[PDB]
Amino acid sequence: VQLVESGGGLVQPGGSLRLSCAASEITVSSNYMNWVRQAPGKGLEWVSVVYPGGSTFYTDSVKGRFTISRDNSKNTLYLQMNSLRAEDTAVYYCARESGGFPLAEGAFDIWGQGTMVTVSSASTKGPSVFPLAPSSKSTSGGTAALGCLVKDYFPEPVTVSWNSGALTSGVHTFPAVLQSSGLYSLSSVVTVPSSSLGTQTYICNVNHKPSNTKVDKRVEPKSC
Amino acid sequence: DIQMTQSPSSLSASVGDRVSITCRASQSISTHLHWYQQKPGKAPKLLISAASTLQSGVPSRFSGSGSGTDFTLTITSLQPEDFATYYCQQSYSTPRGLSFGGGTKVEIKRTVAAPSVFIFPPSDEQLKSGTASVVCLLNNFYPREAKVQWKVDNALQSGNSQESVTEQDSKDSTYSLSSTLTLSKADYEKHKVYACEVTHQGLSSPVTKSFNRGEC
Amino acid sequence: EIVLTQSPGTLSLSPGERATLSCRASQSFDSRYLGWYQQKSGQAPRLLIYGASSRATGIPDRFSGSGSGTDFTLTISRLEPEDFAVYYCQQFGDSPFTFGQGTKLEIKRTVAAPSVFIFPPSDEQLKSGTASVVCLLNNFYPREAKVQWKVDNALQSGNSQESVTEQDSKDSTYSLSSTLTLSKADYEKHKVYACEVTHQGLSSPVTKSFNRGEC
Amino acid sequence: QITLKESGPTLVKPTQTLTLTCTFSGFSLSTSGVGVAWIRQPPGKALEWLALIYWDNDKRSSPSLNNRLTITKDTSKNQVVLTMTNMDPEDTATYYCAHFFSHYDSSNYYYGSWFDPWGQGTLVTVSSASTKGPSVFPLAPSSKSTSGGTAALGCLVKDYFPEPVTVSWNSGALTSGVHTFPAVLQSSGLYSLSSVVTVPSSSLGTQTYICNVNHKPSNTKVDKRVEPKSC
Amino acid sequence: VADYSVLYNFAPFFAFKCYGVSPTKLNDLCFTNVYADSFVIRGNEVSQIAPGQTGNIADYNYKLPDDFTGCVIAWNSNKLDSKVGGNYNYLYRLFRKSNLKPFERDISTEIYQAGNKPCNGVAGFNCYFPLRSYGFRPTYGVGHQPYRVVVLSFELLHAPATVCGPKKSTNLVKNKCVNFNFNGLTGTGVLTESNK
Ligand SMILES: *[C@@H]1O[C@H](CO)[C@@H](O)[C@H](O)[C@H]1NC(C)=O
Repeated sequence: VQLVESGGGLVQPGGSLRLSCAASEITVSSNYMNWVRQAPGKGLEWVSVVYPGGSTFYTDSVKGRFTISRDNSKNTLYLQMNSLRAEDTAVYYCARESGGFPLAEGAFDIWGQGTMVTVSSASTKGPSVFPLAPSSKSTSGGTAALGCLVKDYFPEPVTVSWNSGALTSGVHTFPAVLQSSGLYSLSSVVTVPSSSLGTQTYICNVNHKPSNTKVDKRVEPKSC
Repeated sequence: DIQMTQSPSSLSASVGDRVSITCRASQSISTHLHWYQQKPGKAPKLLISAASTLQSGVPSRFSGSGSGTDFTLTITSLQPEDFATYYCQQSYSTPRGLSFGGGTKVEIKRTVAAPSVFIFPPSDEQLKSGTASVVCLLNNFYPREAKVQWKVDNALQSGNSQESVTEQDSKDSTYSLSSTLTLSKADYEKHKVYACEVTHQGLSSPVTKSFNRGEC
Repeated sequence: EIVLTQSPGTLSLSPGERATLSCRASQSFDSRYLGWYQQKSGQAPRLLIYGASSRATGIPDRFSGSGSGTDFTLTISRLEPEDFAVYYCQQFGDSPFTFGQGTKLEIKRTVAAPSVFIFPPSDEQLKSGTASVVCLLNNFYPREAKVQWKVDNALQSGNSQESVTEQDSKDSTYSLSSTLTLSKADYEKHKVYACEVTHQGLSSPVTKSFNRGEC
Repeated sequence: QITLKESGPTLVKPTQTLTLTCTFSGFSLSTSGVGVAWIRQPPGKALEWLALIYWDNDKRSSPSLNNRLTITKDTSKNQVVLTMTNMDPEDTATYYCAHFFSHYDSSNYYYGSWFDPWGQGTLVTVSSASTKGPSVFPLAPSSKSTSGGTAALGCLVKDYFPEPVTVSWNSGALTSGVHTFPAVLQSSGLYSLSSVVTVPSSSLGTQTYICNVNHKPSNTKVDKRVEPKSC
Repeated sequence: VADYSVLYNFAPFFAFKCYGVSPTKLNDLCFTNVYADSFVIRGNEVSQIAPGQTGNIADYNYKLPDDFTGCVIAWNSNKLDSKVGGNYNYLYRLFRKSNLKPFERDISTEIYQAGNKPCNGVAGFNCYFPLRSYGFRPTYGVGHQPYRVVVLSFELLHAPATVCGPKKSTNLVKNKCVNFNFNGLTGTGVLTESNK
């Protein structure tokens, strides 16, 4: 059995999109098929269901706005969304209802891998990389920390690596966050001893795939 | 309109400890609630069906019980890769009223780790564009709860700080905290010394970390 | 299955004051499915409270009960010696319908040492081929009292039995009988049979002996 | 006020099947909410319900004993038949049949459900043995002059079946300080008990002690004399 | 003769909804046939019993015609169908392949083969029994408590009508100019004893 998602992506507010969930070992036109909402970092949220017969129900928030469909040509689930708004950024899941060997109803036994759908007009562009050097000190216990701050990029995924991924020890990669401008920002810090501040060389690779941007920045400790 | 509260909201317990979550709904749900397991970054997986029945191929440690308006899910031997989120979902209003509980993240338990706190003033290159980002960094602390106070000329700041926490590390079971203040060029030139004050359970007293633009 | 648990196992309180018992449930279920039942020794159980929150038919206002989820409790305020009975908490939630384990309520008393007496097997029982010696503990409180059998200062085991009679309704006392049954081969290979009682009221062990041959 | 009565063969051999009659009066088995419940109680152990029949001929069996248990009802005769097979000596217990009802008020809110007061019940015992006349043996007081003016004597009952056995002393003229110990089963599938009266050591030489034990199943009315005996 | 006055004398009628025709009208016109359809459902699904409605019971178990004539009488029966330990004798079709035409019966008890793999008597994994049994426990809420429903459907075809409510008769007044209606013969006059 499998429920694979397809058609997700990023769209401006007020747009239209189609989601297709291909099903294997289970019949869309004979089972209880549910479209579920899940925000990044938040909890779940059921949206819509289609009964085996063909009758459909929608959650109160999106009543009159989503269109759920069953496709016998490819035993797939279709979802039509229009007039997209800023709250429509989340992962959608195609789930099977009334599943499980003991035959217990009310349950989402089988969950799809889920697809991203992000609705914003952030005008996808490149990043902005800023070094953060360790504070001017002698040793401070042999513990210095440097890092790269990525600011004003859109959209995810972005990748930050140290020394082509060879410098991973003691590396904290803060998950990205959203500002009021629709852009994104994260921090990536790495700790090295204060003695090693001036001995080894340090590089920082910031790759933005959707905008096709590569940045190499040398983070070098600064004095005062 | 079926509202579920899950207790505890966060349940930190070491491996092999018998843990027990409770879910409470407003109006009676009886047996029409189910327990699912979702990993961070993975789709949910069903664990407890019929509010009492274990699934097929699932370990026998899990046990779903409770009835009326209080429901319980207990894991007798929480093995190391069980640290996920658990959700309680009612099916009483299964036509339209499908709602979920908050969900409890299970986090690996370690000794108290004292964070290291560092100051990152904005680079001059970033100042050249009119944006100044000041970072307070806290590393290797446990538990997750920690407090940062942004002092500008011995005055507290709020409502304009971007705060992020990294997922629990797989080696030292610790956390990572980044607090960011973004200000305009005139605001950055309007003050001299900026500091971040840190309060954590691994620190007996809150610690100040300060820096001056005139000095550096 | 949902397991119930009465607490404590045996409650000892004098008539007049408030007596309170607890009943806890392994699993959760609604309040209305628990019932408090009352039964006397060798007597049919009688319905005390239905729903565990509303009095049954004809129940005096002294009886009361309250609880939620998996923890209920029952209380009797003005209890009389005849009201001292066994109370059970039983679930109506799901089959099987199981009661409590039974908690005995007894009248408190000053700790009194039991009078201890001996009873050798009679001659007719000796001629029967199997003998039984019985020694009696009388007029003691509480019921528990440790009893030992010995034959020429040898710890006998596995061949003795104990019988306890219900609490006396007059002096709040008890009676215990220790019976040791033997065959002729073991009966006629020693001299003295003794039984030892230890009790709260007895500051020291009390062993009493008798020789079959001399008496 | 409803009358409940239970009947059936009190002596049944092991690994066999027995049938129990329950008769009820004051209510009929054609009313909504009415049920008949069959319950077993081991001697000294916790209560344990077994079976239920509703007014609509729908029956509930205990999941631990539903294999060999049947309960049936007869509204016309106010009759209940409980058939239970494959008894074993441990099934020596007390059997009861009682009423089940529930309470509703103006919305059927179900203000709980209860049992009515139970019937008399029947002490049903299981044993692969033969009826044996009880043997009475005198337990005489030890030879003592005063001993504080306190002494004890009695009669021990052995080798009887089944329970109970009735004991009387001095034709009912001696019931002060008398302990009638409950019956004790020995290791050979056979029972024992005693009846002990406490009398002063100064009352031994003036009062004769006679004990009468009556055992209807064995039809034994045994009178035994207990006298003080000297060493 | 169908006296509907016995309807109101019955239970409180948690739902008593009449479609198209009014309750005060159906005691006047005279139908040719009546169908009384009785069953037991949950309180949540009582609204599902209506012309042109959707839901589990509306789709697969009992579908009213879009021009249904008559009405629905539902009332709680928590006194009867509530049993301790759950009453597991009231079933309903949870799985179905299609939607029933109005006033249709689906009593087939087979394994629902809703997956690619057939069952043919094997109730394993993707092999479900469509009949789920209600709990109807006494402690269940109003939505999940058992409710009895009777749907009355009326047929007024070209065949002669033989089912309709009773007709009242007054006293008998003689030797006075009155207006009379004798079995539909309507006139005015003075009624007198006769020897015809
Ligand atoms: C039968 O139904 C009528 C309806 O009016 C009601 O008056 C009567 O009480 C009912 N009888 C029984 C035995 O329920």
